[PDB]
Amino acid sequence: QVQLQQPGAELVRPGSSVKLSCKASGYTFTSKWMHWVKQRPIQGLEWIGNIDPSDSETHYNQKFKDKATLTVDKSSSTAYMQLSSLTSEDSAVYYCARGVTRGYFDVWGTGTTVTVSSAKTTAPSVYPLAPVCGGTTGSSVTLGCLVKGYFPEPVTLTWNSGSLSSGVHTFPALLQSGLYTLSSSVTVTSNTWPSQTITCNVAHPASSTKVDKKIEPR
Amino acid sequence: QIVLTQSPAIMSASPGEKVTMTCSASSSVTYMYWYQQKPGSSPRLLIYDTSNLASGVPVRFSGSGSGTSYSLTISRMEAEDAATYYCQQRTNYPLTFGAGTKLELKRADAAPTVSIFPPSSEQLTSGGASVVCFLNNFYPKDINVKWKIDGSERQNGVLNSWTDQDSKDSTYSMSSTLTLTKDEYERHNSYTCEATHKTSTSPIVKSFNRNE
Repeated sequence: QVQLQQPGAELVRPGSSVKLSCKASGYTFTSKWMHWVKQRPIQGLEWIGNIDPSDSETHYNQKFKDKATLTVDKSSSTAYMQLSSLTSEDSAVYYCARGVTRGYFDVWGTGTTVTVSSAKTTAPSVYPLAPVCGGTTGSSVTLGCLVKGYFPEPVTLTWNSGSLSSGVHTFPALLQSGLYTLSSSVTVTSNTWPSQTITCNVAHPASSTKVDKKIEPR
Repeated sequence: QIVLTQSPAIMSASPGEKVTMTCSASSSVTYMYWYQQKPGSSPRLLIYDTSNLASGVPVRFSGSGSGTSYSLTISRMEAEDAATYYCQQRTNYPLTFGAGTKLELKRADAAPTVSIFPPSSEQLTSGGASVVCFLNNFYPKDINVKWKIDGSERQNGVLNSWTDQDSKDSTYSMSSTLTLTKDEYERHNSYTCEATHKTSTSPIVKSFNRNE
């Protein structure tokens, strides 16, 4: 029923501004309070402010003035949030939230990930990782696919076009001077490799890239 | 303006046993609110005004407390409960959250599996050389990595990324990657990644040679 849809990700340079929105349905928008919450990696949830469209009431966190300017649109149906300053401090996940009066929240939005960086959008690389020269110890062989130097997130990594998914560990990317680095491991038996073909597939929507790299034995 | 401290920070509980999580406030508080957030999903309201339960909340969650000390109790721990839990307060505007009690599912001690990979020829073409060491399937999360080049330890240029607890076997996995230049890589021969886990004092050692 109650759904609070908001766009995926926004990527804006330091200094400039962002206008976040929240498409609300499943309930009467003009009846219940709309709150905004900021979540950072390892610092916890931080409440920003809240608007009541009735009765126009706009509350703010004293630490968030005047970085955030909250406005609403009734048509159309949306709740807006403009971030004015934008610094490396602002890089976080911003959540839409419905609530009945102050000050707790019932339903949360999908969340928009905001990345404040001076870096430019760049294409990925993709590298094949092969085991040691000779043989692998045991019966289970381990293969990898290293993706180094790409901006921004995300990247969809699939093995064998989607035919291989069991025993796959995809590791979250880390920021390394403007460009991300991601790795993924796969564990299969020695009877499948290198007897059958194994290929890691990486696609980046922001750069329109499609790389299929075959792991050849050393 | 009240500071809320949730204790403990990381919870470890086995399925089918009582779970008591606590939040502590700086000063007197009238009503408390709790929030559940599963990995890769939006948070949701669990308990409101301390005691009462939100719609859609399974019958196993309970809340109580007063003034400064408040508690969320799970009568019987289930697999779909492994999530981060957050404190929430009013009557002091803000309107602040707690640190976040991470409820992590319990598993019988697991030993890490190590696979070391030499830098690819495609990267060595560019001038860079990244040695990747995969640490797969281990319990618990806490582990130590030690990169040794020809015996000597290296600390700068090391990248370490952990995964969230698996839904099937409930084990952690991390990726250790040391980045070096083509000049720095070819000056030395032996490259070792050591895994120091709680399961065994003896480090799990996987290494290779450059000239071979």
